[PDB]
Amino acid sequence: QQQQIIKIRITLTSTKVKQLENVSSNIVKNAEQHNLVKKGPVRLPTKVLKISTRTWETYEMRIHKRYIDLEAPVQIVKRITQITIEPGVDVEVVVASN
Amino acid sequence: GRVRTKTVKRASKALIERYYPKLTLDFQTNKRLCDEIATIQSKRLRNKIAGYTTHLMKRIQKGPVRG
Amino acid sequence: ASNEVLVLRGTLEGHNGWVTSLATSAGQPNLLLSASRDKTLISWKLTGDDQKFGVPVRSFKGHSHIVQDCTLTADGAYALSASWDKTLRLWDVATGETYQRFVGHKSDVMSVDIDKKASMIISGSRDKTIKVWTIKGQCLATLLGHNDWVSQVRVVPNEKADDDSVTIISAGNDKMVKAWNLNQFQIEADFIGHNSNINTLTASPDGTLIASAGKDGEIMLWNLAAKKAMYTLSAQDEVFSLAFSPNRYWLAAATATGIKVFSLDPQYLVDDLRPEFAGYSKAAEPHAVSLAWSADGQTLFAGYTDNVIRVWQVMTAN
Amino acid sequence: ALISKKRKLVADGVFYAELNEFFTRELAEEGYSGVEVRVTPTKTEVIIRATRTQDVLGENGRRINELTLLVQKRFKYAPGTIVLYAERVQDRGLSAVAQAESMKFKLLNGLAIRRAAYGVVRYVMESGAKGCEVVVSGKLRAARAKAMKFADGFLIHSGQPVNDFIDTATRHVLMRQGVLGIKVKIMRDPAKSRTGPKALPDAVTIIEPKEEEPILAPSVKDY
Amino acid sequence: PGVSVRDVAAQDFINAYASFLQRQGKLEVPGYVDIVKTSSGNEMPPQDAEGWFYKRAASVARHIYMRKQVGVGKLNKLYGGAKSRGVRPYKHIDASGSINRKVLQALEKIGIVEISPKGGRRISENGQRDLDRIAAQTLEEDE
Amino acid sequence: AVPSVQTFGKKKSATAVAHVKAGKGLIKVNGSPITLVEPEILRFKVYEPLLLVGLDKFSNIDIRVRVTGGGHVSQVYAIRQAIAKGLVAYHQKYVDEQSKNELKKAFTSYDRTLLIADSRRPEPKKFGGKGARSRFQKSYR
RNA sequence: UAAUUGCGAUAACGAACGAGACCUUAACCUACUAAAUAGUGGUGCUAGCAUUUGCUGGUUAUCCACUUCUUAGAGGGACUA
Repeated sequence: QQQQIIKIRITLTSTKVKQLENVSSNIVKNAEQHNLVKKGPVRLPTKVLKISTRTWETYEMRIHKRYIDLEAPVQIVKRITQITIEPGVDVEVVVASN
Repeated sequence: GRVRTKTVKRASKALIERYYPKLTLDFQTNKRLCDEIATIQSKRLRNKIAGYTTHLMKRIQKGPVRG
Repeated sequence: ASNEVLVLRGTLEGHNGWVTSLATSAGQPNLLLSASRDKTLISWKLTGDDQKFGVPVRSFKGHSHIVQDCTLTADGAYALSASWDKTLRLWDVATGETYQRFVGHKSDVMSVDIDKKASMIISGSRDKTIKVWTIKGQCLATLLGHNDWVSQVRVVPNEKADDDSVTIISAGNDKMVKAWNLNQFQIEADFIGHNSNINTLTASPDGTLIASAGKDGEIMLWNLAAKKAMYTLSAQDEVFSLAFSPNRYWLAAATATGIKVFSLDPQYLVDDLRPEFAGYSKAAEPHAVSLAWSADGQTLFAGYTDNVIRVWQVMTAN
Repeated sequence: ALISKKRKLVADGVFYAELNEFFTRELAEEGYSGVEVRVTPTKTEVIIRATRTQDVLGENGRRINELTLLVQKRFKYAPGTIVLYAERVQDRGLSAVAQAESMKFKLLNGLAIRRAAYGVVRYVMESGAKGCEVVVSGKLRAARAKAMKFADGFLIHSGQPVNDFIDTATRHVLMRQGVLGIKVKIMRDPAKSRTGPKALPDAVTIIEPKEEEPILAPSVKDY
Repeated sequence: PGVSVRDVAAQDFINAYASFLQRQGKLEVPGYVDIVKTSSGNEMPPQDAEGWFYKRAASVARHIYMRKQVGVGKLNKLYGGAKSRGVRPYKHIDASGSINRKVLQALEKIGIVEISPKGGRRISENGQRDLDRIAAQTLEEDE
Repeated sequence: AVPSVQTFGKKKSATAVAHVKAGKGLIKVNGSPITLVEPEILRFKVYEPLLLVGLDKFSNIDIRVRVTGGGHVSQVYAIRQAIAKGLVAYHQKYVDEQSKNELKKAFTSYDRTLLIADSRRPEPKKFGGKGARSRFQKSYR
């Protein structure tokens, strides 16, 4: 027997909300289409960072960080983390809230 | 000030030229109709064309205009 | 001459947008639901006084764009509202409290009607669809076929105890009225003939006629019970709202200049309710975009384009 | 790991910078057009989108071996935590990087200054561009350095349209008299954009309506 | 009706509570009173010279009723101020940590404050008691 | 649960969240009634909307306001904005619309940012200077 | 005019760059999404003060409910109507 509740907390962080929120909503819908339990995406505030550079000059920055919690069996966690690989997006797969 | 270029006048003009009904002087339905009828690349420039269609239809409701 | 004609009884003012729909309650006759362009609906308790015909009793804050249609169930407890934020809302008329949201319209919901049964909620929209709903949110029909926007849909108050045909009737801006039969959710009558589009349509209260017009002003009267063509009343202006009186055959027509109240039987124009507008210019005349005969057809309610609900009680001759 | 996410993303940018500059210096005579870095489980793929990737693949296991080894031994990458793939880039006429390297080469080929330049520009427009531009600037045979532009098609110059449809590439071709900035700016076809705006922001298309159907006296069809 | 020390204005309460702990005589005014600066962001010693410690004890006590906890360094950050840098503009500095810490130890000895978990100092049940009581007194002397 | 609305008032960076709940008439600012604020000149300003429509008006609605941010002037303006917005929200949602229009009349005739959102905010500083318009100080060499 | 921005006369007519247009920001979201890595109340448990109900505490979990304030996404919203 397999598929035990091991309470995955997925931290999703990237610099482009298109790829990041595509993988985020894909985590969400791929989870809920075989009926998982999510904490549907919690949007951490984007980071605002500023860069003064030299006749002066300024840049800035965008850290988009969210967490979706899939309290889930390890089977479809392994599936949802092997599938939907993408350039640019950092996936952090951590475990039960401690 | 709010002065309009040749292209906004030209687009409102051609919208009269082939659409004098469907576009009269109510801006809020000119909004939806220019959404329905023209591929204007921004909502702003759509609202600018829609406000000048408001102006032009508004001044054709009381007589003809040059050209 | 005449033995009865409409006299301006009073005015209402709590609005800021164009009052785009009014609705009459046979349940309490002192009710005025009012859909307006200012993203809310004002429910009014109608006092009847000469200067202030009623008092504003609630704003329905919660629609997020221009509210176009409101219909009362005739009891007057349900405020069914259509707005341009692609929403329909079932408000309580005296509480607020949206009971149920109807979302699924792809563009501005221009129409809402419920049946005489007060069960089945139809809605026409600027996505040229028709969506038929329960009270609790189920979009159960999507009627397609209009080539331009479904301007209004109204449930036929059906003649023979709703004789298996919950007929609804669409006006479309492809110059066609389509009577739809909600048995198999398909076409029941193509009523063609309009020169400009059709902004509005109304059925006779027994559910046998159709009076429909748009910008040209050609109110095509149809024998909806026969599903054929009768005649056409020309009002010469851009027609915005049409309604038979629930007792008599008076069609009040919301023109581009004001109101033209016609009689159908016998065929004559009863009155031209353009109240005198001081200040306003020739084309700048405030004109009704909404108007409804009362629960008894005695007072004509009218939402104009100067943000004012004006009321007309029918006075007998002297 | 134990890297702050700020420092993590800045370090990833530094890594992609070393990728871009190093593989620019390295595979320039393969017509290097770009790297992309895609980390999957068990792999980290640096894709060399380039023109001449058969000179990257190597004899039945070569230099792509040696390039993964170079990246491996500098970056302390385990074998298999660095995986380089190569890829024949599509339609290098539309590639400002590849045609700028072509200008670099044809200047180092001792070829012409204007005939071959407008031939390249012609070849870009034969690839169905919306516009193209080649700049050659530096000193040859005159102590006073000079410049020549080579354009065809149509070009925009300001705005987010610059950020949408043009590619500009500066390439120092080192010749015996001096050093020469190449700048190839190709306006790609907005009809061929495929990932955003299909035309200008200036574009407004008014549909010419219909030969309409007038009155058609009622003519009721019953259903 | 009921009272709290949040229900009372701060300044008149702090004057009344300074005079109240003056009445109490439970002091811990260590022995370097009025030879001390009492805040590193100041120059001169305090003006009254018999007290300033009951004033600061009142301020710390009411400020700890109104908060979850504050520390020694939090009271240094509070009662510090802008000391003039002379030829240069002003800047904020943490106060003297000893003085504020001894106020904390004084109110702990009476049972007006207690060393908090998470760090800091919570208001004690006798602290809440005595503060709300003479806060009711400070209102009923102005009734 | 009582008949109640919840609003907020915003001046430059001071935010005020107000709970207009049904109760016996408290108007509280962070631990304390509305009379204890100190500024102590601006207390009259935090008295204002109560005094435009009749002072009673809260004997059916407790008002509990919390303050975050800004400075004491922006604080008082934010909380009086929050209280007047909540008052017209309660007399909209629970009391009828014309009562809310009486509140609108008695406020709007006097209006002192009780209701509407002011759009002025600190506007960005630029390099070559210390502020939003002023440049550096020069000497033409 | 902010602009060869245009209008508007006018040996042409349709073009191009630029400006505009586009990028982004301070504004509104009581309608959507969620948030023990943001806030809300109630509830547990309970400290003080008055009691007649209450006021003020506290509680990264005592739990329940909400997303209005907070976040940040979507668009709408304004075009000088």
